[PDB]
Amino acid sequence: YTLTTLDAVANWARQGSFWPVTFGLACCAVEMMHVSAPRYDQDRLGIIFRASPRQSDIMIVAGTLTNKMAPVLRCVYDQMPEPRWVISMGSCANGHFSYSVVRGCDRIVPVDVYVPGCPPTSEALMYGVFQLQRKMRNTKITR
Amino acid sequence: XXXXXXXXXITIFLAILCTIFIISAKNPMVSILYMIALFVIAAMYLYLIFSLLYIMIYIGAIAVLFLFIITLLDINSTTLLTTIGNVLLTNNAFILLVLAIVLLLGIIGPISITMKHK
Amino acid sequence: MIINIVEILIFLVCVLFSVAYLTVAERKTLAYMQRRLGPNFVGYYGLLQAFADAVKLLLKEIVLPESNYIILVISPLITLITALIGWVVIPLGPGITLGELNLGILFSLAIGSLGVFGSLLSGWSSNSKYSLLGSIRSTAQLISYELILTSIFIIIIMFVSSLNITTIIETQRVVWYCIPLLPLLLIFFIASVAETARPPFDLTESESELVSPFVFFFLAEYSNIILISAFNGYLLLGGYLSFNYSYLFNILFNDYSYVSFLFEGLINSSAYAIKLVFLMFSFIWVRAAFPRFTYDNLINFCWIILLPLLFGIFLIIPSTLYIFD
Amino acid sequence: FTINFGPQHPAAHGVLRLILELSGEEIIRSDPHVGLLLIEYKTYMQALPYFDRLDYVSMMTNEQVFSLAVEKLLNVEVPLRGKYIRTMFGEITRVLNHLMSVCSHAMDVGALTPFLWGFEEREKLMEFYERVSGYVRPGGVSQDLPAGLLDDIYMWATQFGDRLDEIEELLTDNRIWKLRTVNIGTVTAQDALNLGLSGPMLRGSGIDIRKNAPYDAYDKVDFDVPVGMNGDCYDRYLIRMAEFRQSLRIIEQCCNDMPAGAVKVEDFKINSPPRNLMKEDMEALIHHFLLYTKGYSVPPGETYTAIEAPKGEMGVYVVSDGSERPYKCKIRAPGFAHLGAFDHIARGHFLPDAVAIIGTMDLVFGEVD
Amino acid sequence: MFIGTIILVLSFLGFVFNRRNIILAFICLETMLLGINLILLRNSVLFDDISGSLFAIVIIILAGVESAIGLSLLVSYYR
Amino acid sequence: MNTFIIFIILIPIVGFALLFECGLTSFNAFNAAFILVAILFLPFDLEISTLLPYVMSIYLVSNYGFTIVLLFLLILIIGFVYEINTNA
Ligand code: SF4
Ligand code: SF4
Ligand code: SF4
Repeated sequence: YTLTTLDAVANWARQGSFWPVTFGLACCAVEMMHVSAPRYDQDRLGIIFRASPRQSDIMIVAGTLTNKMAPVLRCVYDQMPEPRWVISMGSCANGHFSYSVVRGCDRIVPVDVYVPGCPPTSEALMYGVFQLQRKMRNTKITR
Repeated sequence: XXXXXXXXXITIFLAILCTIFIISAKNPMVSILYMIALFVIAAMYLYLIFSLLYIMIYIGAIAVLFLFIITLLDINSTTLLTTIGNVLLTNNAFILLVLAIVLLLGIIGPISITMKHK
Repeated sequence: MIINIVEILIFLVCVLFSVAYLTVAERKTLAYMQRRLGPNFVGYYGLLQAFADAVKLLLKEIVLPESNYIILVISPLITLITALIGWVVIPLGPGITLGELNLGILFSLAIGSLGVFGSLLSGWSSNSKYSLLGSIRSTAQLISYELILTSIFIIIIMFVSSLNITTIIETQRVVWYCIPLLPLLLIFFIASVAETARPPFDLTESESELVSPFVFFFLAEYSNIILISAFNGYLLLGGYLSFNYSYLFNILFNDYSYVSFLFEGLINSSAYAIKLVFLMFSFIWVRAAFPRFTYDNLINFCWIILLPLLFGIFLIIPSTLYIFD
Repeated sequence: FTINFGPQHPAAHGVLRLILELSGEEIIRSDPHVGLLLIEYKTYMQALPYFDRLDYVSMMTNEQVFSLAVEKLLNVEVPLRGKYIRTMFGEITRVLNHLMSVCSHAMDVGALTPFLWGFEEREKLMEFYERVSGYVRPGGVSQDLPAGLLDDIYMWATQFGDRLDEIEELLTDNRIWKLRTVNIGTVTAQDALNLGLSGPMLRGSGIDIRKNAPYDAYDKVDFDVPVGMNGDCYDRYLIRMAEFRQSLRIIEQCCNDMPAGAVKVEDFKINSPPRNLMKEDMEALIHHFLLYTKGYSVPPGETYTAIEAPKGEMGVYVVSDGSERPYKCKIRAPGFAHLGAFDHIARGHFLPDAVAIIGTMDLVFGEVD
Repeated sequence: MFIGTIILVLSFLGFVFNRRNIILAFICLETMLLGINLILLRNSVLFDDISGSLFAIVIIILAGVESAIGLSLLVSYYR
Repeated sequence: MNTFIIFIILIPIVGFALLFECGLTSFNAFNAAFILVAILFLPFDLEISTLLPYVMSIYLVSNYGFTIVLLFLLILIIGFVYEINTNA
């Protein structure tokens, strides 16, 4: 084929222009606020996807998750377009165990990249963003 | 030469089709859009200044109002360029004064029809 | 007609590129005010952000699951045509753009009414749900300030006469901008940010009830910014009009006849770019230092204060022209 | 006509599903519902780091009220330098909470520049959060302050205050921001007392747990009376902006002792502080490991010690049966008084007005529960 | 001339084929006003110089008043 | 054969044109004195648009008759706002 580059030209443009949705729930929401502030102002730039979520492709679940919040998270992914990617920020979403709070967000929405921490720092979420950027580039290999 | 300019009688062929489309159109939403299109067809005929005079008032205000009322009120069921000012401001100055008078009623009328003030 | 088809293309290419690039320019200038930095990673210089954003939405997905799915796609097309047809009547010299129409001023006013018409077709789709009555509030705000621009238009024609944009620029030669209209210039700038979508007034129309065509809506939006910005320029600011009295001195020193060395057409365009870019810049720090209005406060600012004020200005403009003639 | 004000992301992030019955041309009929979001099961020491995760921004001040509530139940609480590291840090985390609240208001109310200017200064406070902690404990504090803590405060103390007058000069001197905030906010004083409001939520009109009956070391340091003319959102913001300057004027007047003094709490039990000589002083290892394994018991009795934090009245109802961990722990928070006061106050305004209410009212999803 | 007359005809027939609608009649009356103007403007150009075009602007003002009046009437109705 | 050709910007636009619901409660307002603002735009827009030909035809006429029209319209904006205002 030789010109296999056209499949990656769209990918390099996708990872640098991607618009993430702020699903701010609790503590991780403001660590993400510090991220989307003077830190992720170069290639992130995406927000406002509540009005949609037909617009924006990357879903960042940042914060805690209640047993009653389950139909809302499921619907956001359903209202999202076909090239949808998911990022799980925070211990509450990753795995905090309660009877009023669900054990994991994986039961609701399948996640591509998981970001650990309580709360994960400005550098912690940013790295998780670059790992998902690498997954969009079709380079997902076992480390 | 210029066969398309001679066959520009297509305006009557388009107007008869456009007006028969305003009646046939189910829901007023399509009928107003077709009224705008019919006025744009008439504007294209005024190329054969009044085109731009019509687009600014008829399409610009009248048609905008026609769409503003249907979306809100549910209702439903199934040397100088042509001047003009030389006569209206000097000779027909009486009509100019009365045209301001007809415009008094134009804004005062709805104010005494849909008010309910205390 | 190869001479005319190449002439339009180079103008359209530069206009569309300038419209797209402003999305990066606004992003970087707002960043400097907020103490942060604009785009850096994209391209090489950080200037390829606009193209990358456009290409991202070209792949995307369909919005098929409908309420006349032809009418919902009709609105972003109608906003694009009015924006581009608006540009064909904005010259900068004797006849820079072919739309040297014998009634140029009205062409801009005929379009400024269609940008309102297309707006109520946008949020119209999908019943009364998701505020159709909220989308109609934006179009009612639109018609209010549309009257202000037309009232300012007639004010400029009251001073210079003739419906030609080229003749409007030619008369303003003595005073650069229309100087006896400095508060009216700020009023037309306040109406410029009000008519088009800039946070003060864009927030009222796009931020309220839970709030492919995205590359269009934002293109026509940014087109409407520069369109009304340059549009303000020929009415007031005075494009082409660079150096005064010291213009003829510099030109006649080393040119002899005129030659194919047409510097005239270059200096003027560079002056007009500065005229609109300074207004475009003014359109950017108003995003930064300004809060938000309420719908009822919008109409109260226009219909109650702005409209009877302008009524007085054009009422005295022929009476003050009656004495000196 | 009824609408659900943002299923998520209403003002900043929220989450709140506010069923506002928006009657003809927006008049508002409030029906909040929401109130979404172990302290008993976990031990007395285990409950403390789990407690601060209510109000994320004022987490250190959220820790302070619970630490004082356990102190009152224990009836043993006298640190000196360990008490100095509470008034300073309590008025540092106060800057943090007041930043988020004012910025969340400004974010939706156009002005995006003060919103980012707020988070920019916050990064300078992160050094005071990471280098010291990694914090407020019932027996004092988690650990000792570093050498580069008191030696470099002037880098923040002088550079901040002038930047506070850049956010203030951008909001208070306005037409757009001023006319709205003056009109909105139905602070009817008597009904506002009946609704159980607190802090900048009730002292806006001119009505304080921080003063008069003060909590540890706050007693000696100077505090000015925040005036507040009218009962509206503009005065509410002015009080928060006056509290901003108040939170800075204290630090300079509280800059005393700090390096070398009282570590945490003096005895064998209630968090052992040897660190270096814990191997030589091994007779306290049976005590040290017991605080982590089983946990020390507390006397039975109903206690409630309300403390005014940056948001408002953060009160802990620590009730123990006699065991290591308390029987029931209740959190009477101002964020729960938000949803309680939303009706009647917002009832009689418009939809875009109903967003600016939250900014002054102060809302945190975690703190609500 | 022949265009405006045919527009007037179809609109007058469309008015008396309303199907209760009400909203259709307002659109029809506006197009009848447009039909009269086009035949007058054609006559104005055929005759030459401003006289007919003056009365054409007069109809444009009266039609605009007629539309604003008739639409406010619908608002008085449907309470 | 044609002049300027605006359709050459319309043709690429035509070419480009060709190429269960959850999360919220809905399905189910009359803003009263809001339609009147639009109803008032039509004559107010007419008022300024009708002035346009008189504005073009200056330095040939006497402005006293030209001023009279505007005075009648000033009495109107006064006859509206002082009577009922914008209706908050
Ligand atoms: S970090 Fe704290 S949270 Fe994780 S295991 Fe250690 S003790 Fe538990
Ligand atoms: S993970 Fe820890 S950090 Fe995020 S919300 Fe949960 S409690 Fe907060
Ligand atoms: S804990 Fe184990 S070793 Fe230590 S005192 Fe008891 S028995 Fe002796």
